[PDB]
This record gives sequence, C-alpha cells and structure tokens, in this order.
Amino acid sequence: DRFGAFLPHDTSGDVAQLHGIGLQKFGDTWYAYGENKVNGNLFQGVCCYTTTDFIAWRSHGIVLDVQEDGSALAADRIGERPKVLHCPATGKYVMYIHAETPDYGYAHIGVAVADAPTGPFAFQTTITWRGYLSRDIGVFQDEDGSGYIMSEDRDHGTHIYRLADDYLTIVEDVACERATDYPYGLESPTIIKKDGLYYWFGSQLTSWDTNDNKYSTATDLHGPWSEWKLFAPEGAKTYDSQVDIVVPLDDDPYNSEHFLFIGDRWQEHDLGNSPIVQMPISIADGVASLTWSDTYEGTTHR
Repeated sequence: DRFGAFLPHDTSGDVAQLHGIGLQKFGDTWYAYGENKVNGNLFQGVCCYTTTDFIAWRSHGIVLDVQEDGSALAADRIGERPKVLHCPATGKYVMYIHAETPDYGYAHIGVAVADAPTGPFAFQTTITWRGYLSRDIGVFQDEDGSGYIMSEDRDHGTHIYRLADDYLTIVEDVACERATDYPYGLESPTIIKKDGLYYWFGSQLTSWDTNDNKYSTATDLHGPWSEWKLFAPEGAKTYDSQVDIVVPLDDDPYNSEHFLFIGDRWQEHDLGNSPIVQMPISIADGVASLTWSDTYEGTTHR
C-alpha cells in the first residue's frame, strides 16, 4: 500500500488531479473523479482516473469539460467536489458538482449524465432544494439501491438528500444536521455503512486552516445522529488535511473490515499541486479511528 502525505502522479507522468475527489468501484476497478486545478481555482474540468491498488493511477482525461460562456460551468465559474453514482433504474452514470461563482453566492448542485463511467458527461441542470444554499457535496448509495447527496447549507446544516429513482433530482430532505455545539453542519461530507450503522465524516469551517475533523453515527439516515466526535488525535488537525472521502475496500461494501481515508492538503497558491493524505482508517462498533505510522511517507504536518 501507499500511505502518508504525497503528491500523486498518473501513469502518463502528469500530476494526478486527485482533489476533492469522488470514488466509486464499478466492476473490479476504482474510479476517481477530481477537480482539475492545474491553473488555479476556476473550473477547468473534471479529471477521471482508475486504479486497482491506490498506488498507480491511470488517467482517462477530462470527462466533464469546461462549458461555454454563459453557462454555470463556463471558464469564469467554479465547479468543485465532483461525485458520480451509477443509477440502478436507468443504468446511467450521473455526476454531481458544486456549481459556484467567484463571489460565492450561487451555491448550486450541477447534474451531468453519461452512458459509461469514463464519460463524456453531458451537463444538464443546476438545482437546489427549496432555493437553499448547496456548497460542499458528497454521495452515498445504500444497500437497497437508494441514492443520496450530502450537501452543506450554511443557513441550516448539512443535508442528506434522497435522489429520485432516475438519480437526476432530489425528492426528500432526509436529514439536516449541525455539529454538536456548532452553529453549522460540517463540510466535505462522506458516509459509509458497516453492519447496519452509518458513519458520517466532515470538516469544521476554518477556511484554509486544517482542523480536527469529526464523525457521527446513526442506524437510520433520518437519524437520530449521535454526538460528533473526533476520529484523529486532538490537535493533529486530521493529520493536516481536510477529509474528502472514506471508502470500504472489501468485497461487501456494507460489511467491510478495511477502509481507506483520503484527505486534501489544499495549497492556496498552488492548487493543482495540493497533496493528499491517504491512510487506512479503522471502523468498528461505532468507533472510527485514524492513526499515523512511522513507516508512512511525508509528514504529519505540511
């Protein structure tokens, strides 16, 4: 395995744009969808990579292009935290993105659709629930085939939204949670399930600074959600990263004994070269725990 803090590269010799990624396993292969940030913070497309080992990353190029001027994904806009789900009812691959403007007032979800996980994805809609703000997003697909998008909403908390059966829009505000003793939900959400218990991870709102990220558990996605608790050591600032995704690695994604944590080390003035922190995360009996090891590469703080 490859664990620690590092700047990944693909098998073509380019920096792998594994920033704000979504990850999905289709067949025997992992698909990552990341923000292309080679030239800074504006939308430059969604990059796709595949792996079977989280060591070598094969590029599949830009799978959601920059769109034309006047659209919500034009070169002057912002598109972050892309996520993909495979829709059981339709067989399509649906991509979700935080569609944003430089003034940061837009706060929408963008929806694009493809016939294959490597695209090309065709940009369709921007949506909100009830007009509410949506910024950081994540996705979760349950054992019954239901799909969900998690969505940080600065005025209310972080939502779990249930998707329509065709995965193209939202039909239910399942939950909207603020962190314990906190006026907001946590951002950069990710959810996994193990032995009937859901684990929901997120980051505090501390701008560019890293913070001690936290998790909550529940036996129903509607809740009740437990107290939010740290999963890395206090003061470690999540090993100087911002949680992006946790994935189960075993054959049964809902009863796995091994999990992978990926967090972003955002570099404000060199975004395309932001490293990742890639580590095993221990998850059992309502407890999630992230621990550094001397053998890992890079440093616990950048």
